[PDB]
Amino acid sequence: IVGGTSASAGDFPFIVSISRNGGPWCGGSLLNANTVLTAAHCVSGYAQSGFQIRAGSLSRTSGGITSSLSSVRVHPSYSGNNNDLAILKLSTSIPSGGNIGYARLAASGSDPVAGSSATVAGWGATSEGGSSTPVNLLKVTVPIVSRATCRAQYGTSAITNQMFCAGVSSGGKDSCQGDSGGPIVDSSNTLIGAVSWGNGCARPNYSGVYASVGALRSFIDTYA
Repeated sequence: IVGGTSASAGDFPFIVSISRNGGPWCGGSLLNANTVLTAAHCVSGYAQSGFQIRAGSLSRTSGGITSSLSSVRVHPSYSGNNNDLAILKLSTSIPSGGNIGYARLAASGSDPVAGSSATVAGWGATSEGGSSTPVNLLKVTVPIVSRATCRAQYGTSAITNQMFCAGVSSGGKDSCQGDSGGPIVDSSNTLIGAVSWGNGCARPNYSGVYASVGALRSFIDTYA
């Protein structure tokens, strides 16, 4: 996360850190006791045995509850950067209680409103090309960027209705490498997307691109 601040215990009760080959890799959201929502690009085609999920901790290396994966369901039309969602089934159930809770999803057909505030969290880089990965969770608040402005930045066909954008025109606040799959929530803490892609991190006039839960609810509901 670029230009963020440390998350407080219980900020994101549903966030999970996803390690791969024992190293930092992605973020995710706990939907219920055995299901995690992440970005398809975090898991598509990789050996599932390499992954571990950690819930109930601000730290990606210790505390909370861990689980291996039982199965992975990547959106069937995942291609390029589009439809970048995957559902993970956990071999260890994670009960709600304490600092663990399940996400509340945006409504089917909802589209985040340009200008509204959204908060993204993760354990990713704190600068584009940055080396170090935080051990403790970071968060950042950015406004939603209209799809029109976003298409202005990336191209009309690069930004689909299965994506939404967020960022500051001047840059400096964004999701970065290792934040992929993690949550983006609205002002009410409703899960509206998953960190997906962008051009570098926190660049002026290059918004962060998020997989849209509202537009992909049929996929999510089929497998949650």
